[PDB]
Amino acid sequence: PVYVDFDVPADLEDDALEALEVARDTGAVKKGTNETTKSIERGSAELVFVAEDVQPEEIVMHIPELADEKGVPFIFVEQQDDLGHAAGLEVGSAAAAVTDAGEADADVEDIADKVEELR
Amino acid sequence: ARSAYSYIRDAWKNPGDGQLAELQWQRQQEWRNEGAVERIERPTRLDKARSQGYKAKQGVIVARVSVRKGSARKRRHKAGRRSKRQGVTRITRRKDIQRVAEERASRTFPNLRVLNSYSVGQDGRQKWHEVILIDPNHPAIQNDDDLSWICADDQADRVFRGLTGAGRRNRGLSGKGKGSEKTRPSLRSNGGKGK
Amino acid sequence: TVLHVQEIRDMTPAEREAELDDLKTELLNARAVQAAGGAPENPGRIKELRKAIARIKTIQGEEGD
Amino acid sequence: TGAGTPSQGKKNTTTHTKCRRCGEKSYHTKKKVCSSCGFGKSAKRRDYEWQSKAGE
Amino acid sequence: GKKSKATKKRLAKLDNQNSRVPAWVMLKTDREVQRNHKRRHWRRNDTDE
Amino acid sequence: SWDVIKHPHVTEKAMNDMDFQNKLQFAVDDRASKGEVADAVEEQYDVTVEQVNTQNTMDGEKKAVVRLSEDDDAQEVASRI
RNA sequence: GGGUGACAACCCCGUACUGAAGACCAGUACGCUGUGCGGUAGUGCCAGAGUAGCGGGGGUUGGAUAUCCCUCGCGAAUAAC
RNA sequence: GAGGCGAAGAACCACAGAUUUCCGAAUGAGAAUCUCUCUAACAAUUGCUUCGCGCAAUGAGGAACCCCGAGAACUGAAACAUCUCAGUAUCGGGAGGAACAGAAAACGCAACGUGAUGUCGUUAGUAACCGCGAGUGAACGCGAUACAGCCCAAACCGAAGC
Ligand SMILES: [Cl-]
Ligand SMILES: [Cl-]
Ligand SMILES: [Cl-]
Ligand SMILES: [Mg+2]
Ligand SMILES: [Mg+2]
Ligand SMILES: [Mg+2]
Ligand SMILES: [Mg+2]
Ligand SMILES: [Mg+2]
Ligand SMILES: [Mg+2]
Ligand SMILES: [Mg+2]
Ligand SMILES: [Mg+2]
Ligand SMILES: [Mg+2]
Ligand SMILES: [Mg+2]
Ligand SMILES: [Mg+2]
Ligand SMILES: [Mg+2]
Ligand SMILES: [Mg+2]
Ligand code: NA
Ligand code: NA
Ligand code: NA
Ligand code: NA
Ligand code: NA
Ligand code: NA
Ligand code: NA
Ligand code: NA
Ligand code: NA
Ligand code: NA
Ligand code: NA
Repeated sequence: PVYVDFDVPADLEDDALEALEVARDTGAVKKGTNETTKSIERGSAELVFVAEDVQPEEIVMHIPELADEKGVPFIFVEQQDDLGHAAGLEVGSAAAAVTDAGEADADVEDIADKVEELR
Repeated sequence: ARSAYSYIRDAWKNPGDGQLAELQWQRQQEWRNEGAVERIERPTRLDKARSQGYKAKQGVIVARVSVRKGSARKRRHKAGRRSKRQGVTRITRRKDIQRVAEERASRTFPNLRVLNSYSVGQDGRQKWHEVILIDPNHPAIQNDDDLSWICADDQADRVFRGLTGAGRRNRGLSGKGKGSEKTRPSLRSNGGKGK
Repeated sequence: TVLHVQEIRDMTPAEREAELDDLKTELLNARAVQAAGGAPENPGRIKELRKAIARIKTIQGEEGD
Repeated sequence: TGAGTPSQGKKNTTTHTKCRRCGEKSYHTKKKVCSSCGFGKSAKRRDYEWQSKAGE
Repeated sequence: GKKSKATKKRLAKLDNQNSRVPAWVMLKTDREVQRNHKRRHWRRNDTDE
Repeated sequence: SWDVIKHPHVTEKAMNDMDFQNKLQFAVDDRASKGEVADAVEEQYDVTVEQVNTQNTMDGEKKAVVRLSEDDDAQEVASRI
């Protein structure tokens, strides 16, 4: 919420989470804030996911600004438990990155395009 | 490359700047309405906690403790004293606020032992610390090669004997050289002159 | 006559109980005779009634009665 | 009225009684506190270093 | 006053403690045991009840 | 683990209660109620108990005064034991 | 050394010698199983913050401008440090 | 005094077991050692948790010793205030058979040197403090005792785990 500057409509979040599941199976994903952070810094991140229910906010709050200076686009998801499940985990995940979008690569670019429009 | 953890660390170098400042200003509002000792499900500073031995695992517990700021809450002499001993206002306790916080947490959790603690900031009237405690009786701890030392009988009530990290620093044990003549091996064996 | 420990072990669990009851009864009657005072056939008997009772209860516990 | 013998006549009040915990007749039945062992005040037993000479 | 059952037991015991050393105990001990030192009078002494 | 009946209380007052009132007197465990005394007396002596009166005495024991039904004869019951 | 109706190596217990057990040393030492130590070159990838440090007020110390500690305020660098 | 036990090996001693009332940290609740009830209670705090007191923990004691806090005054200075008595007495909290300390952001006989810690002997009433009065008072080193060195956090891995 201090790190959240724009609102994502449920439909967008649905499409992004869907894209994430397919990118999981047909492509590469990083789960967890440390691995996500690494991929932004290493440049291998295509799309970055960040949950809004993260307590404390410290875990994830560096991500937007970091992603911005690495040119990596990012999207907000409401509950970390969905983000973790979408990424293939029994537990939640505060952040995730798509490294290889796989078959969802067309959809990823479009979701990126939709979010830049949310500014 | 930088760990994500390094970002939490870096934020906390300046608690009155940037996003963290906003965070604190919001959070403290809730903290001031909370009790003396509050068990929290996750550490506010994850880097510091892991640095201090915290693991996300059964039998590891974190609690945030509020303690009043400033000097000794001290009653004035009720009988004869030489002038040197008549003070009230400027007298300060020999245990730092952090150790007070650690003792209050440990008392709240009589079965648990204090591993370590760290500062989460302060308002004008009080300071908050988060204290990591460990269940010495839980087999997830008893089998952890990194934490199982704390299960030994001689580690019972470690905080109250000054065996904690804040305990040891506050006892003047930091230096191995000059200045430590009256602290090591203990304040008491040196006749209470260490501080 | 003295009740030995092998004889107590040779008893069935129900024989020990019935022997326990009998021994209590003799004791009760001995303490009744005493309360009349009421000289006994021998005072050495009440003492032995107590140890026999103790023995049986010990064996009952040992055997799992 | 004299504070001596004449005032001794009014003392029919029971205070200190045999204590359940230590057995001393120190249990003050009005305070519910034992003055000898601390029962009713303290879970720990009442004890003081001044009860003996300092060096023993 | 009004005694409780426990108080009553304690008073009962103190009365029992007021017995003499039995004659036969003096014979058994060759008179090494004669006086009862805990001997208590209701008037002259004071109980803890 | 304690028994109810300790022993008959045998004194002159007890004899008068036995002869004239059809009552038996016992030293009983001070933890025992009147009902428990009535029962125990019935089970041991094979009689019928009409009434039990109790007293905690200055000997430190409980004394029970147990009146027997007319079908029972106290002096007879007492003479057995 | 003691006992025994009075000064006892030889009257009795014991005492020297030799031997046995338990406890502590110690779940230690030795032994063993698994693991794998280390070196060169390249690489600013990592290395613990209200900290180090400074100021106000106190306590403490032999610690003196150079002890250790508390309290209020301020406050770094990143091993090329 | 009476009476009993023991060759069915008693007494007695060692080890192991059984029994072990009530109060007592005292824990279902109350109570000067007793009582009450839904035969029902780990009370209270807390960890895990099949979220059920299901599995566990704490409480209190102990001759002093040990560690962490609070901390006088008589007295000495021939008065007395800093100083001294003294971080003593006493108080609060807590561990163990010992405790605490402990593998250098050390030392600084300055070195081409020493090499975790404690303790003992010495260094030395030396350096240092102090109405520079009275008093106070180390350390490095050395000779000994005993010796023992290691694990994380992070980087890089990323569920390979408990
Ligand atoms: Cl938060
Ligand atoms: Cl503790
Ligand atoms: Cl050297
Ligand atoms: Mg304890
Ligand atoms: Mg020591
Ligand atoms: Mg007066
Ligand atoms: Mg008394
Ligand atoms: Mg009488
Ligand atoms: Mg009545
Ligand atoms: Mg001083
Ligand atoms: Mg109770
Ligand atoms: Mg003077
Ligand atoms: Mg003076
Ligand atoms: Mg002078
Ligand atoms: Mg001094
Ligand atoms: Mg030095
Ligand atoms: Na505790
Ligand atoms: Na000091
Ligand atoms: Na009297
Ligand atoms: Na009787
Ligand atoms: Na300061
Ligand atoms: Na016993
Ligand atoms: Na318990
Ligand atoms: Na439970
Ligand atoms: Na003088
Ligand atoms: Na004077
Ligand atoms: Na001075």
